[PDB]
Parts: sequence; C-alpha cells; structure tokens
Amino acid sequence: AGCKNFFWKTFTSC
Amino acid sequence: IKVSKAAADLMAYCEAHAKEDPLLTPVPASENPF
Amino acid sequence: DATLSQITNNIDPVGRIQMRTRRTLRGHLAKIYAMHWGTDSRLLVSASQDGKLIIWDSYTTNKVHAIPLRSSWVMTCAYAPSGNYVACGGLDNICSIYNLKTREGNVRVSRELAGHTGYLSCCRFLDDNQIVTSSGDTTCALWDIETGQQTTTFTGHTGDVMSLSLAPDTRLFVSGACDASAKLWDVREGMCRQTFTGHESDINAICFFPNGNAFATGSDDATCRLFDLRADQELMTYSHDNIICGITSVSFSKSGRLLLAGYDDFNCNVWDALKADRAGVLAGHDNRVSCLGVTDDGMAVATGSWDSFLKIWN
Amino acid sequence: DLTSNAVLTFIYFVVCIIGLCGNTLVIYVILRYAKMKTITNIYILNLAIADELFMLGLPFLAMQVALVHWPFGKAICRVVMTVDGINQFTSIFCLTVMSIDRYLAVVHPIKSAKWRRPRTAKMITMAVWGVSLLVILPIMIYAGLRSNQWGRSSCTINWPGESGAWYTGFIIYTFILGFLVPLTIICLCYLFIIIKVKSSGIRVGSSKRKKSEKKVTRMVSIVVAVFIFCWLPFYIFNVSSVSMAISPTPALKGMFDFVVVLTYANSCANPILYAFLSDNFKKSF
Amino acid sequence: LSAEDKAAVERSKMIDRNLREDGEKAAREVKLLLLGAGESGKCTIVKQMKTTGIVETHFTFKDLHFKMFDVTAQRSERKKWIHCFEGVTAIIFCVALSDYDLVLAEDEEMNRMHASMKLFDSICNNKWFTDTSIILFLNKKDLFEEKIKKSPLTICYPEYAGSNTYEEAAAYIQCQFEDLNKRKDTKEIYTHFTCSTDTKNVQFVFDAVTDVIIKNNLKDCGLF
Repeated sequence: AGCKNFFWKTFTSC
Repeated sequence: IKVSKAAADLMAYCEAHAKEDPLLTPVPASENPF
Repeated sequence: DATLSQITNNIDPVGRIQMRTRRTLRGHLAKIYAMHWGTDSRLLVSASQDGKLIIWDSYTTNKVHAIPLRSSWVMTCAYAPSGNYVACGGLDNICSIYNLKTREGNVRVSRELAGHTGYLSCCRFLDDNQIVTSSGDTTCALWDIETGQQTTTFTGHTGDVMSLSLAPDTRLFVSGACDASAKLWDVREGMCRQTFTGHESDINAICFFPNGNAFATGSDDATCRLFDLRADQELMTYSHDNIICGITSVSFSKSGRLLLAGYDDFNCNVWDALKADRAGVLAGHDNRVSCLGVTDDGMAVATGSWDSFLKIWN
Repeated sequence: DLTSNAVLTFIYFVVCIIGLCGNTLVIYVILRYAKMKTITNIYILNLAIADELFMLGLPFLAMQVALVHWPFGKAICRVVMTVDGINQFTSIFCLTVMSIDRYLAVVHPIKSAKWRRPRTAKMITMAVWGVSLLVILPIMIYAGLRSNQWGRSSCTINWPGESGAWYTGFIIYTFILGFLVPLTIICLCYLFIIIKVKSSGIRVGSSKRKKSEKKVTRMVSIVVAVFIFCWLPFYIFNVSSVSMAISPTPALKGMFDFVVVLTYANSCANPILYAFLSDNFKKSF
Repeated sequence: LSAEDKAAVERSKMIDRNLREDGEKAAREVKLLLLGAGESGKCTIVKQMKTTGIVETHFTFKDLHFKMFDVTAQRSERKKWIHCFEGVTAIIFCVALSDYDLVLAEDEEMNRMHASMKLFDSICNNKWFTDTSIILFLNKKDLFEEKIKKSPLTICYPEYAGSNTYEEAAAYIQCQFEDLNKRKDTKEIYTHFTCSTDTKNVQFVFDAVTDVIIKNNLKDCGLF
C-alpha cells in the first residue's frame, strides 16, 4: 500500500 | 526557299502527325505501362 | 516576309498538359547530368558524379545494369539504337563505350576514345559501328567502335561546343556551340552546309525536329529559337518574363508539338512550339534539371536533376 | 482551489497544441522537404515521433489533473501509462544517442565515417526502442487503481508487499538510467566536442574558432539548461516525496503539476530546437 | 507476386546494395580540387602524396584517403565545367609568391599576381563553391625571399607601402588573398607557407581537412 502523495506523475489521496 | 513555305510545311507535318501521348493523351491508364 | 507565329492563329492553343510523376526513380547518390532513350522506349541510361553508369527500365522501376566508371566526373551518356553498346563522356576526355549483351554477367569495357583535347560535352550514336562525339575543343569527331580511331573531324565552330543532335535518317545533324551559332554538318560530306547566328548567348541544349527540315536551339539567356534547314531563317522564338535562368535541356515530342525545355529554376516547361506559349509547367525537383529526354514513340518523358532523382512524366 | 486547477488545465492544453503543431511541422519538413538518407535527419524524425506520441498521451494526464475522479477505466489507463512511459525513455535515450553521434562525429571524424551509417542508425533506434520497453517492465506489471473514501479514484502504479522498499527502489532505478546516466553521457559528449573544436581551431591557425566555438558553447549551454530546469526539480521532488512523508498541500500539487508541464515543454522544445536553429533544416524549410 | 521476374528483382536489390556501399565508401574518403594560374608550382604537392584533361592522385595518410584532382590541362573555359566539382571536401589554390614581377604571356600587360587574383576572385564569387572552403598554398618560399631581397614590391601593388622584408610582405599578401572573397562566413581561407618539407605539408593538409569535415558535421547536426 503506502498511499504515496506523489510518486511518478499522479495525485493519489489517502 | 520562302520562310512562309517552311512554316506551312511545319504546320502541315504537325497536324498530320498528331498520334502522340503528351498532346492529347487518348490512351487510358491501363494501356500505358506507367 | 511571313512569320510562323502570325499564321498559327487558325489552330487553337493547346491547354494545360497534366503530366504527373508516374514512376519515381531513386538509388542515385550524385547529381545526374545527361541521359538517353533507347529505340524500345523502355531502357534508359543515366550518369552521375559517383562514377556509376546505371541503366534500367522505367516500367518495373528496378535496376538492370550498373557499370563502375573509371572517371567519376562524367558529364554525358548515350544509348545505342540497337541496345548493345553504351557510351559515356567523362572529364578525362575518354568516351568509354561498354558492351551490355556479353557472354559473362559482368560488363566489359568495349572501347575507349581518348583522341579529343577538350572535355566531352555530349555524344550520340549513329549505329553499332559509327558514333559522333562532341567535345569542348571547338570541334566534333565521328569515331568508329570497330576501328577505335578518329575517322572524321568537323572544325567550323569558333566557340566551345556543348550540344549535338541527330536526325532520323542519320544524314543531317546540327550542332550548337558557345558562340551563339548553330551549324549543320553531314556525316559523309564532311563540311558545314548551313549556319545560323540568331542567338546571342551561350547555347547549351539542342534538339532535332522529327520532320527533318527544322530544329530548335536553347541558349542561356532564357529563350529558345526555332530554325529551319530550308529557308535558313529564324522561324519563331520562345521567351517569357518569368524565365530568367539558362536552358540546359531542350527536347521535342513524338512529332514536335510540345517543345520540351529544361531551365535552372527547379522545374521544366512545355511550349506549344507554334504560338510561343508555355503550355505546361512540371515541378517537383529540388535542384535544377540537367537532362530532359523524350522517348521515340512519345510514350513518356524522363527528367533528371541534380538531386539524384529521376522522374518519369506521362 | 478551483482557479488553480483551471489555470493548470490551461497550461496543460496550450503546451499540448503547441506540441501537436510543432512536432507535425518538423515531421512535414523531414518527410517532404528534407531527405531520409541523412543520419541526423532520421534521428530528429524518430525524436519527433516520440514527441508526437508523448503529446498524444498528455490530454489523458491533463484530464487527470483537472478533476480528481478518473472515469476512463483500468485498461485504458494501463496503455496510456505505458505510452507516456515508453515515450519518456525513448526521448531521453534519443538525446543520449544523438549526443554520442555528435561526439563521435566531432572528436573522431575519421572513425565516424565507418562507425555510424543509415543501416547502423536504424539498428541504434531499434535498440533504443528495445531498451525502452525493458525499463518499463514494472510500470506495465504494477499498474492499477486506487479508490478513495470520498468516491474518487486515482490510477497509479501500485507495489505489492511492504511499503518503503519498492517505492524507493524504483525511484532510484529511474533516476540513474533516466536522469543520472543520460545527463553525464550528454555532458561528457558535449565537453569532448568543445575540446575537439578548440583543438582543431588552434591547430589549423585559421583564427576563426572564436565565433564557431562561441556558437557551439551557447548551443550546449541552452541545451543543458533546459534539460536541468525541466528534469532536475521534477526528480528531486519525487525522491523527497518517497523518502519522507509530506503533508498534502495545494501549493505542492501546483508545483508538482508545474514541473510536469516543464518536462512536456522540454520534450516540446527539443525537436524544434534541433530543427529551427539548424542550418540544413532551415534551408530546406 | 512477380514470380516470372524474381531473379531480375533480386539482382536489382543486390546491385543496389553495392551502390549504397560504394556511395558510403565515397563519403568516407576525401576529394580535393587544386587550381593554379597556369604556372604556379603545383608539382610540389605531388611529392607529398604517397600514391587526359584531368588526372587523379590518390593516397592514404593517417587512416584517411585523399583524392587530388588537377584540372589545369583543361584548355576550355572554366565556366562550363566548374559546377562539376560540387560537394568536394576541400579546394586548393596553388600560387607561387615569387611570381609577382614576371608578366604573363597573354598581352604583355597582365601581371601573374593580377591573373592569379582574378582567377581566385572568379572561383570565389560563384554559386557553385558557396559552401566549400579554399586551402591555398604559397609555393616557392625560399625563391620569394631571394627575389624580395632586391625588389621593392611596389611594381605589383601600387598602394602597398612597408618595409622590404619577408615577415611583413608574406603576411600582407596573405591578408590580401583572404579578404578577396565575399562569403567570409560560409567559406574559410587557409593560408599555408610551403617549405622544403613533405611531412609538414601532408600534416597541414590532414589537419585542414579534419577542420573542414568537422565544421561540415556541425552544419549538418546544427551546432554551427
């Protein structure tokens, strides 16, 4: 999981 | 030799011999090999 | 007292000639200079600065023969009417003739003509034995392939000879030089019969009318002049305000209606040859055209420029 | 936060249309006006095709930054992330092989006559597309969807197992062979060119190496500058995000989206830089 | 699919590959064209080569194949065949420095340096050699020193005024031949003083061609 804020190009919220 | 006679000779030969492609192009796209 | 342009008002002027690139020809890597059409109207020979005389057919668009030339600075090439021999005149004053139909697959040098003192401008084939070669030493020479030595010499031009053309009967033939003069010569008599001094610039191209009593000359001042062998007088001229460059290629149709003319403005023109009007314009070449040859039967027209690209127009 | 995503979608669109018209212009002059026999011609052509496909996937990323919801799907996201991934590595590798080709042509003008060739350049481009597909293996086999409590859904690369191991492992994988190695190769190749030009100038004694070296040094300077300005801030932002947890901030989202447009602008300006400022290309156009 | 003429097509692709290989080998080698004002002393470049209107002398030096072409035997006008040497790697203009007081055997009023400068002005102001560079060599250096030791040099150039020496007259005539062309940005003039050394002349030629083939690659890639 992890739920990273910014990893490569996307905005993934938790 | 008159110049008008040579001019009439050139016009007569050009009008008699007219079975050529670039002038009228009467052949279809299948007759010519190109 | 009566000109040709003033009597051609009865016949209507021909419209725009629609000639497109039917079969593009690539493979060359150097600028093409001269070409020649065979009697079969199928095979054509081209010469480029890479030292490779390539002969191929315009129908299937594939190479047939490629002869490596000894002198890469070749300026002209001709095709025999029978199709057995092929000659090319390089800057080394050597008219290398190569035999195509041989026993082995490789091409063998048939003969070399190194009797001239000036650069070979262009050459033409009379038959399998005799051949006329035009050089840059203000003279023309009729050579024999079987003999190998110069047989006839014509010294009547006061300037560098650049152009040469033959007639169907292979009896009369006119030649143009840099002295703005076109002269008629014979293959058997051996002396100048008629001369024409109507031009005023460097004549670089010439062509013979299929009738046999006239011919056209192209100079470097963006104009052409149609002369005749009967009356000895300029019949008409072709000059437009658009063309300003020289003329290095002049050809005729199957009968002599569409006067082909190659300029240095990256395109080709087609004149009506009767009313002095550009009937069609053929563009598509990157660099200036160098050679322009029409088949004997008037099937197609081949154009070769300095962009190493041969284009066929129908 | 509405005007922030509005101006972001605006700058995402204007950089896309200038990329479509810009790259199509380069392709038009290369295929029609220019010839395909020159080694550097097909190099810019392959770079223009890679830039074209990179700009085609941009509206998909532009729609993702406009609204948080991703109503496209799963399989459509898998292919566009591969396209965006395969085009980024190809454009980076194209700049590397182009700097190497320029390095071989300047430093070794005698050996380059037999080293590079039109058939060899085709094998190099084929190898570039080959290694680009090899470095995007985790991107294809680890792509998925992520759901939120508010009903939103975001498509990103998911790594199974314990966190903090595959994330930092992949962020250094793309940093070395995508940023570190390509930049040092381009920098070393451009540096050797300057030394080769300077050495050839002082040996011939023509006293004309002043304007020649100044133009090449300026060309190398602006190339490295736009490369650093659009790749260095974007990479350090990713490493700092995966190393330490950062709080969500709209300013961070705008800054992250800003450096992405710069990366797309660099891929947009790279084909037009090698074409417009070139001598042979400007003569043909 | 072209089964009746498959052998003809296969032979066409085979000879086309040989044409591409020959064109590739032609790009690997170097072609040099040398000119002169009839009697300039171009024979000194023949001894530097390792080794009939035109002749071709080929030689390999430092893993590079050079091809020098002499067109001095062409008695015809140059304006009709000067365009045949487009795309050459380098151009050479041989000229003897000591040929400044002798009068050309044309009209008893034309200086050898005036005819050499006129020919250099003609081969420079042409639409054919706009991209090629000229690498001219000053022949008869030792003879020019012995001739300038008892000559004021004011007979050839009336506007020239300076000390009667070699270090200044050679530099003056060098700048005179450099600022004669108009394309000072595309074309590059390389002046070289030839001495009684063969390994030095062939070294400058290799270094000059190397600078030319480098500057050509910068123009193709877009650096220059």
